[PDB]
Amino acid sequence: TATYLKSIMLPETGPASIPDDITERHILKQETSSYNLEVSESGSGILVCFPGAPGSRIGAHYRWNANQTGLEFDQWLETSQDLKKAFNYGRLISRKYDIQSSTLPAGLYALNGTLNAATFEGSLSEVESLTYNSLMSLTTNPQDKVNNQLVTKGVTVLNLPTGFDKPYVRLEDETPQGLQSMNGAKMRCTAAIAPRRYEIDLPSQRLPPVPATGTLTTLYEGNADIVNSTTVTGDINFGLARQPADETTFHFQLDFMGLDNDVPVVTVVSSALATTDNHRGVSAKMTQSIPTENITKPITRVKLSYKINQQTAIDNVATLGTMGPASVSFSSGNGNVPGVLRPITLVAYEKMTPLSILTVAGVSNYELIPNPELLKNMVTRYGKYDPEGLNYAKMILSHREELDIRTVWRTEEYKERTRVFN
Amino acid sequence: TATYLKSIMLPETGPASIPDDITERHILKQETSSYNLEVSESGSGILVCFPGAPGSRIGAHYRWNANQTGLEFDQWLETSQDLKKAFNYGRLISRKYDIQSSTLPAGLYALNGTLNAATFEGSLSEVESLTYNSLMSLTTNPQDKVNNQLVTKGVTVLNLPTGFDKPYVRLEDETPQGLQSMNGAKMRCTAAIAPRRYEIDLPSQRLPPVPATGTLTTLYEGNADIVNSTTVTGDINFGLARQPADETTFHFQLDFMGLDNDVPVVTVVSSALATTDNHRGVSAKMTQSIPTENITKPITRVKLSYKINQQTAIDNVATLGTMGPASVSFSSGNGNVPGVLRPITLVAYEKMTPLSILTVAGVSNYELIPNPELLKNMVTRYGKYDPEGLNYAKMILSHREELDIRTVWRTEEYKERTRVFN
Amino acid sequence: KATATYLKSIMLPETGPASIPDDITERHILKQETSSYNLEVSESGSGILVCFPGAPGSRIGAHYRWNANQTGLEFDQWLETSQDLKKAFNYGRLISRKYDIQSSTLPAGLYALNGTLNAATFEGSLSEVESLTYNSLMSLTTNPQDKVNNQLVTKGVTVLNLPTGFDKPYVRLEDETPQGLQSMNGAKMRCTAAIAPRRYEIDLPSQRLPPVPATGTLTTLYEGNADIVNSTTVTGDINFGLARQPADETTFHFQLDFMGLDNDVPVVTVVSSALATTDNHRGVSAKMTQSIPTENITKPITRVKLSYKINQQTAIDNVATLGTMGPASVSFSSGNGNVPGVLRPITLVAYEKMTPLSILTVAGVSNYELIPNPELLKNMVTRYGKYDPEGLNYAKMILSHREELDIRTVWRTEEYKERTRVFNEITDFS
Amino acid sequence: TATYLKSIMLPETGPASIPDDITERHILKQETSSYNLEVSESGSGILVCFPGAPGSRIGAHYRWNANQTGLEFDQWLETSQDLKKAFNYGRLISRKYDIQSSTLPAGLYALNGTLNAATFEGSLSEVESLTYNSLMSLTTNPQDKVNNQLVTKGVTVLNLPTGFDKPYVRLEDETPQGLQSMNGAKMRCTAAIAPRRYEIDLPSQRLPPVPATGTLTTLYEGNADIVNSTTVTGDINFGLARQPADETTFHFQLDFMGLDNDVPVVTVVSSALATTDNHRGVSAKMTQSIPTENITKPITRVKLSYKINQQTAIDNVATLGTMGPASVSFSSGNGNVPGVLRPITLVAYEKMTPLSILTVAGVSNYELIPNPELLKNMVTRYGKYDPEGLNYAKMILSHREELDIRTVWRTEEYKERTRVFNEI
Repeated sequence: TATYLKSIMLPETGPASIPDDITERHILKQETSSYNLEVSESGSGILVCFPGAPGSRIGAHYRWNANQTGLEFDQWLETSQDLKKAFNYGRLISRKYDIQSSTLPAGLYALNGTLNAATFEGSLSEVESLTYNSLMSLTTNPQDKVNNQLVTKGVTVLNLPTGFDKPYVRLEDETPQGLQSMNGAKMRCTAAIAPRRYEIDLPSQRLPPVPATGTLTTLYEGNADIVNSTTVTGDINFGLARQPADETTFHFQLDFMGLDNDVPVVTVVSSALATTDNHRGVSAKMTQSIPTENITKPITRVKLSYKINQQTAIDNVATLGTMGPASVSFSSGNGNVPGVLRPITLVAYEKMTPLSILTVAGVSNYELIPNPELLKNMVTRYGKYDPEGLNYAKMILSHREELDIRTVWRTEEYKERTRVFN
Repeated sequence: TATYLKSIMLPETGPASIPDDITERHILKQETSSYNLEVSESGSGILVCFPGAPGSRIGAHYRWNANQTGLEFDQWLETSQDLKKAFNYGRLISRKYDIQSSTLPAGLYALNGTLNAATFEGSLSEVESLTYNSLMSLTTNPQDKVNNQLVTKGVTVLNLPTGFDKPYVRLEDETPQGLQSMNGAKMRCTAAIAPRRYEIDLPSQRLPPVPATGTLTTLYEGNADIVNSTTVTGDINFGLARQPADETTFHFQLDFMGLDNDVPVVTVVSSALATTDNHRGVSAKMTQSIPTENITKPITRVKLSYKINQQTAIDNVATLGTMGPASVSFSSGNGNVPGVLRPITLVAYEKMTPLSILTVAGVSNYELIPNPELLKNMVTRYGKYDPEGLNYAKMILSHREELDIRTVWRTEEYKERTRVFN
Repeated sequence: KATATYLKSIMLPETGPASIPDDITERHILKQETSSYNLEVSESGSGILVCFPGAPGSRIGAHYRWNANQTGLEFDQWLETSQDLKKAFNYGRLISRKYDIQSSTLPAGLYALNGTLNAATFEGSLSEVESLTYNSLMSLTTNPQDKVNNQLVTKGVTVLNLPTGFDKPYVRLEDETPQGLQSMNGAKMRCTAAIAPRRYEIDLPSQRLPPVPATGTLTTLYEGNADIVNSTTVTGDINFGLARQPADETTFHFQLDFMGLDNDVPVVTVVSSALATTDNHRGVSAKMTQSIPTENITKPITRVKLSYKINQQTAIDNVATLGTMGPASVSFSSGNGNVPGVLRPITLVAYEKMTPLSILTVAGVSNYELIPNPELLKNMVTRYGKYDPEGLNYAKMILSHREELDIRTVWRTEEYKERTRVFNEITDFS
Repeated sequence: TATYLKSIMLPETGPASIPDDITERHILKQETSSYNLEVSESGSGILVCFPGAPGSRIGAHYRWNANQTGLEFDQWLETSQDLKKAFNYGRLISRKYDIQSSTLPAGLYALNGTLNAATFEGSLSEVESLTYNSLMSLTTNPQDKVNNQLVTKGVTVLNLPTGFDKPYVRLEDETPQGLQSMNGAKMRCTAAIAPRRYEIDLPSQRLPPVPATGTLTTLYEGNADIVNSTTVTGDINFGLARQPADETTFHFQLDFMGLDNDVPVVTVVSSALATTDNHRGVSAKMTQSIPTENITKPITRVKLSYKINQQTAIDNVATLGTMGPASVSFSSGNGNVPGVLRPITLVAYEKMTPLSILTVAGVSNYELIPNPELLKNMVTRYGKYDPEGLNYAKMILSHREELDIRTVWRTEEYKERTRVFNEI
């Protein structure tokens, strides 16, 4: 008994079936991650942990440039194997990170570098400043924060479950295909189980005047965050004042960006054509679908903008909404599943010794469902019937202030404070 | 212990956390709502209650016209605070309404009025007639109806949970927008979790003829309820019979109306064009996205139309369904979340004294999740760990008939039968 | 008690004044000034009473009434004292205040009248209220001692004033100064209130000005919420550089009109002009050096709208980016608005659905310690306080224990009337 | 009782409400800072502290260039949370910094660095020489200095109050704005309570001749310090000696700088067309308003310059004061509030190995008044009513010298010498 709470508290002692009502025929599997990140020239950076995200991507790694004016995206933090090549559905029992430098000092003093870590029950886009200083100002729970820990003593980022009846989620696997496919066109059973919808929702005023032809004047830019395949559904209707002398195109842009620099991860264009016939209602439909492989890095910003090609019609005010709401939306995968996009843990290091080694070390315990190619050889069973295992975890989570269990640790307060679940 | 049932029966005794499986870090907040409703000169009107809606709108009010020929929308019933300005996610614990008049104007001797209240497991597009005598047939459950109740004694509308593992729902809040937006564009993380889709499915026969140019003849009209943002998908495709002599437009309409009058709440237009080339493959696509702020009143009817702009094209039958099924879909928000749009509680008052006042006092109990601005200055924790208490609140929901645990009460029998729950 | 004389003036402001026993010790004059209003309820049967509890002065509140169809409000009148203080005095603090709002129609039969009354104390400035609505003002505070909802309009509500701070300064009262016989006809200098101002800055960004639709059509630049209640000075400038030198002389009006919270006709507007010419087309500064007397502030100001317009039909494509000759902003500082009590905190009393043509009575009372003007300074003796050492210290523990003692800024007038007798009103016989 | 002096003495033990006369409903909130400053190649620098500033900017950091001829602004130091976004008014209760190195870079096996510190009472622009060993000659109070302290042991800076009835200060936050705002404009409720005003007072003699057209001659250069929103008022009025053959503009600058390097932090402009009619009464109005996001780094200098745009106008002497005193004033925020702009505490470091880390750890305590959105959900209340409260705190400040209560400590002395104050 109580072999599921022990797997939450100690995620490296192996997986265990979530003893809840969503009982399927699954596979218990533990997957690890091992990185040796080379500290950049400014010795500073931030690594975003998604501790409850069921999948292969468990984190991202950004690093400050020399002047610490901006960040650069180093790489994702995946697991050992890409789970979608042998599994179609998956959950997450447990996860644990060990962010800790591996540079043993010879002398009696430590090398220079510290760690701030905060569990922010929001999303990456909702953070206003990503900086080692302004991380304590993301929560107020004393169990979600750790400040000024030596980088050679390390922080353990536990994952405390956010809900207990989470659904098995598609892993973006690939379907069989024929031999007459194009060359590299594939098809995926992507994630769509509880989407996260956004909507730019422009008002019914005139379009801003563009300074020149083909200059891409901005219409809106906000903070929406995206991790996997999205569908863009909307339209941008507008009526011109006077019928155009020539015919104008009205290019619309909608590019997506990251939190580090203004080079668009994905851009998605729609076009119109203002003609003498339809000069009173023109519509540019956004019906584009964005696969999950074009998202090379996390997305935290969108920007909608437009440009016109005709030299004239630069004074053709073109009021919006002449055929309806004039709104553009997009929906994304499993954004609104507890664990994806929310919550997140931020671990930031400052002034680590230039060209030294930070070693992240992750452990995940999944509940997976093999793909048909693997059912031939893998036996799939049910949960092991723990009747009390979830009440015990609910009791542990409800008293996390007296017992001082926490999402983020000091790795030595952790290594010492959890040997009672053995 | 047994403190979650107390918050169901006595929504005024404050909120208690749901002991179900979804365990988050939340905020227990109570909201009140108090309205003094002017009664029209007819005296009749009708209230709509959404006793399970987790949002910030808890009902609507319609007032019959001078001779009960039609209704008119009065206003939305909502809570005191606008939850979507300080919170992101939320789910409802319990709610309670209290109706009465019990007061009359300066010099008057006659106080007359009666109440019919019945809980309906439909969605208010399902109701056929909202008249005072009608809505006693909306259910055949004994403990869901109250008829011929004196307006001075009033009805208390309770809320019984239709399910327990409800998900937290995005409250349609604005996202942090950068500069360079145009003037008033704004993006909201709308609701997507468990939507409600309506397929139109026009049959692939001849398009009915227009009597004249630009007169908007009907293609379909029906009942479908929408309260939050929605996205419209599909396309009407059709091939002309011979060939267009000159270019025609085929302007499609798709208006949305409420139950009171026939002025559309919001209209989404899509305009095709039949040229000589595509004269057998004309297609009018629907991609519009309706923000949840264009829904001013409860939408209950949908009507699709079309019209042409050329005289020569009254003939040229223009058969549907050449390129595909020629259908039109639209999905909305949390339509299929149990609590939104289901169930409804109708409360009909009948011939109150003209120019008298009806009193609606509601108290909701939510479990909210703050927004990043509020996370820094507010502690968010887990539930109180009632191990039982869900079973204790589910035994009552099953023995409700031998316990007479009602959804609609007479205020005087409620105010004394529920004192057993401390 | 020998002590508890100052506290007795806060809890029972009807029983006359009592000098504030703080460190601001001047030779002053104790005065009690009363307010009385019988308000004619309008056909909407609804309205709002914006109280100003800690406001030292004559104006102690405002009365707004909803229009017929309950869409927007209308400004009835200022709620002030019976006699004008600034005629006889020069300086003043406020010791305590109390408002009593009540329906004086009082039905004859067995059923009460249809009128209900909401009241909440908001630690804001009447521009920080997103919406004034009978339902909307029950979530303005979580403090249970600042909220009363669903009070029957005949039983009434009491709005007690609790001091926020104790070393408040003596503020000038906008008395007008002596003048020679050569003034034109209506000029008058006033010693206006300027001690601890509240400042706003509109802060335009340094980029292209929005395009104007036509000539003289007043394009909007900014509109937000900034409450002003007395005299103010506008200080700023707007500068811009034209794309290319103009074909003619463009004027570029700027409007900056202040607006109340009820209708969009400006309470006061003030215009500046910058004539862009051939030579100085690269920098065109519109100086904003304005001073609005409190005599122009007719009703409470809650919103602002900065707008502009050009007069040449040409030059309508001269994009005119801002910020050339510096930050390109405009500012206006108003009176003594950061003095605690002025503009914050305020109390809102909403009456909803009363009988039209019924009567709503309002009976204020305000104890001041004032300083006479020279005219009656030759007849009144001004002296120091009463020397109660523990007077302030006794009131400090009352405010700190106001939860367990249940000391409220908003009452039901039957729990106020019955719960304020421990503060002596009982005449212990000799 | 005695629970407020404990907060002044040991700020790390949490905030406590001030027992003074300013009694308003408020929120007690403790905010931390954490900084790892990078020592440059000169191994030197200076770390300014604003121990009593109720805002969010609690200090700047400077470095000395290679040959120590001048400084360079590195960065502001500031609380983790941006207070203005969730609060309108605030008062500071306590604030303690903490400075050390205690660690070493890659290829180093010996650490070295010494550390001067002194509690000034001017305003960061009244100091004349700001070198490592000159800031010892800025005070004579033994309780306000520490000399040649090893950087590995550390200097603690403590905030002893200067006054007790400080008002709640506006935190410069946003106001609600409706639609129709142009693109990115924004109105803020800035600080104005107790301003600080300078005036440049030019004499009514002739303007100094300009060398060439458009060459920016200098009229005044001096030391004034600004940290927030500033209004400029005044005018320069002059009369040309004779008829101007061609109209001149007379560009007047008045730009502001920091102490690091003479690049303008904020520059302003005013022009005065001298035409043939008003050549007896030309005047250049100055009516600008400088918001607080333009003050990117501390300002400690102003320069008022001018220039002409015509060739013939280099003669025609243009004497000042023809229509009045001809001065240019500017009043800034709430400079004269005790705690803002004074007292300053400077901590200088030198002889440190380049690329080593200088750790700063601040912890502040505030009384804050939540903004309307946060006000709807959090409850505000009054002080905790300690009647004596201040007399105990006021007693220690008077017995400062015999009890040795310092603003600038050395850490090992601070850690143990102040354990006395652990009692509730």
